[PDB]
Amino acid sequence: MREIVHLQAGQCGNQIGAKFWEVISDEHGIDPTGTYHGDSDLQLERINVYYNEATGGKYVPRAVLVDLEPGTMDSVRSGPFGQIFRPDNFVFGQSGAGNNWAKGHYTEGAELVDSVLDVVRKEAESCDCLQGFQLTHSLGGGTGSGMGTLLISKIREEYPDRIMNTFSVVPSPKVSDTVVEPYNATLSVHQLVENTDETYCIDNEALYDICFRTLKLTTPTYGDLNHLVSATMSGVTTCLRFPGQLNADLRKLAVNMVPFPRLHFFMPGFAPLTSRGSQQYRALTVPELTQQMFDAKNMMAACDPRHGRYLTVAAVFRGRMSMKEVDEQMLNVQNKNSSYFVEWIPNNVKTAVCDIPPRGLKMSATFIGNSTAIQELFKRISEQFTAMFRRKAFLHWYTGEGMDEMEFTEAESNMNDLVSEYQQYQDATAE
Amino acid sequence: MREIVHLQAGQCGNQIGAKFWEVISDEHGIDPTGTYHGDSDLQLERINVYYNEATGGKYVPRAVLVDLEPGTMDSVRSGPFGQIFRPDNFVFGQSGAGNNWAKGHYTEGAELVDSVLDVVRKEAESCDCLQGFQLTHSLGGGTGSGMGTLLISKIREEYPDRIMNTFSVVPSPKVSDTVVEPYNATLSVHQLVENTDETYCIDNEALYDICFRTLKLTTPTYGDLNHLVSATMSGVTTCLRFPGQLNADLRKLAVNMVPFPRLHFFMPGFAPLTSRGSQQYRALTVPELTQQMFDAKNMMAACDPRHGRYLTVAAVFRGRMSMKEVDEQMLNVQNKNSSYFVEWIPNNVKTAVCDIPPRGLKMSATFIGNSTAIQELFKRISEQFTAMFRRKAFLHWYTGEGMDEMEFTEAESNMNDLVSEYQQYQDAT
Amino acid sequence: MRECISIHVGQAGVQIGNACWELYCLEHGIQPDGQMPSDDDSFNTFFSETGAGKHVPRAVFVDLEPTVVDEVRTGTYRQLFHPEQLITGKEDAANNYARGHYTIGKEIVDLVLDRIRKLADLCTGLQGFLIFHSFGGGTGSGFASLLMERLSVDYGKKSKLEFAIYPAPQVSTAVVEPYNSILTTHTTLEHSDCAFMVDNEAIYDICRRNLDIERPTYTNLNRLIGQIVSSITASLRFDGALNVDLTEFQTNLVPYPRIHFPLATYAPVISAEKAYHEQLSVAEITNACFEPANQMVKCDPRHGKYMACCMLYRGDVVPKDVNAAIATIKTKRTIQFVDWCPTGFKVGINYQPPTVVPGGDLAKVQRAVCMLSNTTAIAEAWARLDHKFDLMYAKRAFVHWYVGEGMEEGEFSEAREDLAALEKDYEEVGVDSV
Amino acid sequence: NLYLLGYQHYFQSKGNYSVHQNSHERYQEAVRKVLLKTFPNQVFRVPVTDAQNFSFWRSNIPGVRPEKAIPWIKTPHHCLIKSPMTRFVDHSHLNDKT
Amino acid sequence: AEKEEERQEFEAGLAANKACLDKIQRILSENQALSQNVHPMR
Ligand SMILES: Nc1nc2c(ncn2[C@@H]2O[C@H](COP(=O)(O)OP(=O)(O)OP(=O)(O)O)[C@@H](O)[C@H]2O)c(=O)[nH]1
Ligand SMILES: Nc1nc2c(ncn2[C@@H]2O[C@H](COP(=O)(O)OP(=O)(O)O)[C@@H](O)[C@H]2O)c(=O)[nH]1
Ligand SMILES: Nc1nc2c(ncn2[C@@H]2O[C@H](COP(=O)(O)OP(=O)(O)O)[C@@H](O)[C@H]2O)c(=O)[nH]1
Ligand SMILES: [Mg+2]
Repeated sequence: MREIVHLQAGQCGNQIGAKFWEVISDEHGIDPTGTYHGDSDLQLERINVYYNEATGGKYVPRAVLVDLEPGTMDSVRSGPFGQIFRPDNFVFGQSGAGNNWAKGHYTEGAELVDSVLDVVRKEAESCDCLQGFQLTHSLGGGTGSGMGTLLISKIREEYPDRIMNTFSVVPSPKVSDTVVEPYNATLSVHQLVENTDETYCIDNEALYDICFRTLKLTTPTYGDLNHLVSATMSGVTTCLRFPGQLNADLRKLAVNMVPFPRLHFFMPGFAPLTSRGSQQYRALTVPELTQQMFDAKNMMAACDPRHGRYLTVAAVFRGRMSMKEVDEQMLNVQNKNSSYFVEWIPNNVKTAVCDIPPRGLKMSATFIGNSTAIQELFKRISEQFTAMFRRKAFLHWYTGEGMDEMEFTEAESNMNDLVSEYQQYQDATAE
Repeated sequence: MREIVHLQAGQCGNQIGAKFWEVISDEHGIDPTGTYHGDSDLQLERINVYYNEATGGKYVPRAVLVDLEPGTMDSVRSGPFGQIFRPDNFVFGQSGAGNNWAKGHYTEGAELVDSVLDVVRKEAESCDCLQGFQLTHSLGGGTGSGMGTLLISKIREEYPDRIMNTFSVVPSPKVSDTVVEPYNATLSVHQLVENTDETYCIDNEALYDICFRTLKLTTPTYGDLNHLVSATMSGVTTCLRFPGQLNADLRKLAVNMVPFPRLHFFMPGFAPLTSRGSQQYRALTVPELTQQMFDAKNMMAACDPRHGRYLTVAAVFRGRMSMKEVDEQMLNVQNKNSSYFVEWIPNNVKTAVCDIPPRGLKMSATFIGNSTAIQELFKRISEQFTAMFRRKAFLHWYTGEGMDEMEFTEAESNMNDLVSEYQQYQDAT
Repeated sequence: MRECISIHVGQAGVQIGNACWELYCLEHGIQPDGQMPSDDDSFNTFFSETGAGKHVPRAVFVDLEPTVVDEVRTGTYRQLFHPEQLITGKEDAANNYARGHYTIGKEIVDLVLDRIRKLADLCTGLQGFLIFHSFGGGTGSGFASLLMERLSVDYGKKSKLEFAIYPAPQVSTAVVEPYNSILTTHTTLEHSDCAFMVDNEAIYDICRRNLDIERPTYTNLNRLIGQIVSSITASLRFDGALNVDLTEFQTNLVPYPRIHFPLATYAPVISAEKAYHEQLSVAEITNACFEPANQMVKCDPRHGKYMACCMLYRGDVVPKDVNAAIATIKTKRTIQFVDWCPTGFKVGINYQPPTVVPGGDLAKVQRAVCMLSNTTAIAEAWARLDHKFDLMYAKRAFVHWYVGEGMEEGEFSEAREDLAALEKDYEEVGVDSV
Repeated sequence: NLYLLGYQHYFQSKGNYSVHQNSHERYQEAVRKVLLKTFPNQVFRVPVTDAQNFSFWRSNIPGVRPEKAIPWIKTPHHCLIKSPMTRFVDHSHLNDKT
Repeated sequence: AEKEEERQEFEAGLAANKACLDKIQRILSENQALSQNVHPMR
């Protein structure tokens, strides 16, 4: 009908989706063992989007978890919803990559790309009309940044028409855990521009900023961080699973978010995050969602969008709201701020409404926006990648994998050409 | 509709607002939890002016409590009406200014202004039709005297048309607890004259005299001082929040109060100030209220109007009353004290009526007045500021902050220019 | 006997048709199961008797996204609607006219054609095709265009009324809407007999100002559109002094074959507390039908000149008051008419007052009027759309999508020039030979 | 601790399961097949979805009139009566094209 | 009726918060650091 195969790459990817799948099963009333105890007929009306049918009233994951290290996956199949997955979709090798992008992309990845291609083909042919796939991974590791790129490039050839999302975790300069980070990141975004329909730039340091200030959590783990990206990407396909006053899907946003094929990077954000001192002194309303969202402190990317221009803005609202108050706010932000919006695109805003409120909440909103501030990330990464590469530091690890040197040069060049043309769209006269 | 955002800066500002926010909560029947417990319908019809709606029948103040030292906010949060304020409206730094105007205005204030600007823009946008802002602070401190001038300067550029009232606290020459008080005072009034719609000069020495002789309190603390000022500040906007026979609001007085933009300093008075022995010998009448107003002893400013000329006079009366005396009481006081009123403006008195009386009382009144004797305090400050500045004493503190020294001269020149033309309006034919 | 077939397309089409059919069942008294066991004709133009005495609507709900239709199939009127009539796809166009016209529509064109063929066989003398859609959505634009193109050659003569959501000038539910709106105007130009463009922003203003609903949803708009179409069809469904069918208000509304864009206006639309203190009369409602505030489309007729105006009075109306009100309107320099139409009012009269649906907002009223004005002040809307579409297409934004779906890029300029020529025709009409 | 706000399950806060045994394919076949015993009003006390609040007011019971349920829908019904000759020609042209 | 329903929803939210606070108290009273395995010589 309209099905999604959830591709999973790396320790980042496995932990992100495990929290994500914990959320969705609660959204559809599924126990840790797999059945449906709920009383919502509309929870089962569209459960085949993410799950597959099994005997005995059981519903199974349509996920393929991938890693290069055995240690991560028992952590998945021992957790809150460990047993809901099936052992065959669990695919993983014996030797890690050591944060080396080349190893997972060329040397060790090639032995495992076959088996993951096998299982995803069966999840593809299991569904009648597959809408498109979906991957969560990190640009800072060896498998998600590495193998994850090799997976996408193959299934683009196999399934060209199908949409392809990616919630790629981009590294932060303020907080980085990897010396060899810039080499992997520069060699992966070159794969992302060519073969991806849709990308969301999630940055961990931003999640550390949002928890310290708005949430005032004393000791945040990565589990709180995983819950943020799960609620965001629950808010992207919420209109797909449930009916609404004005419906949409991923493809409805996809055509409406891409003026030109080189630009598919966006800045997700969540509306209703308040601390526990803020719950008592609040009155939930459509304006208060727009006030919390448009605050650039709230964004989960790593750049301030006042330094650029909004190309296109999406707002997927969830709950029961009056639409006059919905559209009047979207017009109101365009009129007041007369400098942050592109002029050659009037009515920059796409808005969708899903009637079913979010889990555990009465009102919410989700946002996908294309700005010029995304180029602030790359040029800062290019500031570090060139500093690595001018002295050929850490190069023998990648050179010994069998690649040449011009692949680095074309990577930055294509990366430099992207931000160069991206800068032009900021400074462009409409008339 | 017609909303006000209560700005709040300094220890004097924090304590005066907490007393103020309690007073109007008592007026509008709001419990320390924050729900509604009052009886009359009119007690909840215009609550949106000062309170913002929150879920479950909850009301929250539209305040921005700011202070450079975190110690004061704990006292605000530990007060009887402490928990009602939202924590996100509390904006505070880690280091104070140390009674230095320069540190508050330039070096330390620049880090904190944008947070306050964020909350101010957040609260101003929430109201659909904002009447104007309102700030209480002290000129003898470091933050309210300091960055408190900085936040005024910005919002005039951002919001030009909105009204800006300042119940500012001016230092006393007789009673002073601050050595560098004239330095912050001289560098703050120059900020007021450029950017302020109206000012109410508050002098803590005058209230100390009032509690000594009028109320005859043995041990007056700052709360009683705060109680008097809060009563005045409530009486300004009582006609806005409640219907009356002859209504008014902030712009009604301000348009009618000041003839030129350079003169926006007023002299505020409250009528029903009687000791407990005075209650048993009294008859609550409008002429008694008028008699208690025009006496300079009742006045809470630091000047005697008998030495100058009353430019314009406002009287806002509160409660059920028959207004035949009101027109004649102002007419009688106009004819009798003719020399104390300027001749180029007849009918100097502006009057308004608010129907709903204050809680715990039957009749009340408030007086706003622009008089020529307000120059007595500025020239007094000129005596002390120039005395310190000739020898360049205590200057390296301000000098180390990166400012020049021409700012002191231009600030001194501006207030000399202010009092000079203010002196000219006294002797006008 | 007289019959109308509903061809609702898109999410807008399905919701609007649900509103219409709820209202239709309410006036005709058909139970939700499909019975009228009160124990004639009237319903015959909309419903159709079955073998075991059940009444079947003559509507083909079509959509390219399933959930919109599945809600209807699980709603209250599941038994009321014949399940084959509701036609669904597995993917939508996703706001893309090219997908709705070239890649996706052609799969279901044959099926919807067979279904409407069955319905037209069931009818014996068919009056009209009421076709409802939106200019924004990819399905309700492209597939609607293709069904117009095939329907025109299948039934060459039959009248095809078109109710269409026109994109609002300020608010918008899409960014790629102007391209579809421009590319659909070609089909609504050469394959429509009358158009009834409806604007959500103007309906929002009307409902907020009059009905005191500070926070409406799509249903509040849908009730008003249902009332409009019911007012149109009341002369055909209920007894009246001056009945008016589809052909007559088709003929006396269209000056030239390129000008088939009149504007609807409904009066009175006031809340029940607003009605408790109002005397309501023919003069009052007919003067409210001329106010620019009550115009259902964001355009100002005082900037233009009417060429035609069709009145549909309903209720306890008296033609004495109708003609007195018409004389009062004519004796006014406030209303301009072109020099070549000295007479421009088309009266139709029906006895039965409009019914009222609980959960609605309109009050029960003894009299009402509908206005269908063909005026030339509507050119400025296409002018704004021209400016927006040109400053869209100058930098070739979003074009790669439609190109990948498979429509040649020259058609964009073709449609732009076509609607420019339509605007110039409107200007030539507005020119007076004085 | 992002959501220790009260959980407040929506549909749980506010039949066909017995028909289709909580099976998705059986429910799809059912909703294609009608065969649903219960209705939105018949289960849920407050209308959840848009067309549910659209069609919340009604009764499924065949022997009901909203007319007798609440009296303001009572409206004089000036309905045309299709004459006997009119019916003759109508049915005649329906079954026999001549 | 609408405002009555919203008020009762607010009360339900309060009750849920009270229940979660009480179970917070109970799991505060509980005490363990076993992690499903004590050290093998303990
Ligand atoms: N007035 C009104 N307009 C509606 C309603 N529902 C949808 N629309 C309009 O429909 C437009 C979007 O198209 P949809 O009807 O949602 O979907 P579609 O026409 O099938 O096109 P696709 O989504 O691409 O399949 C929006 O711009 C709305 O203005 C409605 O109930 N009332
Ligand atoms: N926000 C967040 N980041 C994570 C989490 N787990 C891992 N990461 C990030 O992932 C990076 C390590 O990824 P890695 O395991 O080497 O990826 P792999 O090589 O594809 O398996 C670190 O920089 C972390 O910042 C998580 O639960 N939340
Ligand atoms: N009348 C009155 N004056 C006060 C109160 N609190 C402080 N002050 C005065 O304010 C002065 C100190 O101001 P300060 O706290 O340094 O201002 P800040 O630097 O902005 O915080 C003292 O001289 C006090 O006389 C109060 O509650 N009432
Ligand atoms: Mg659609």
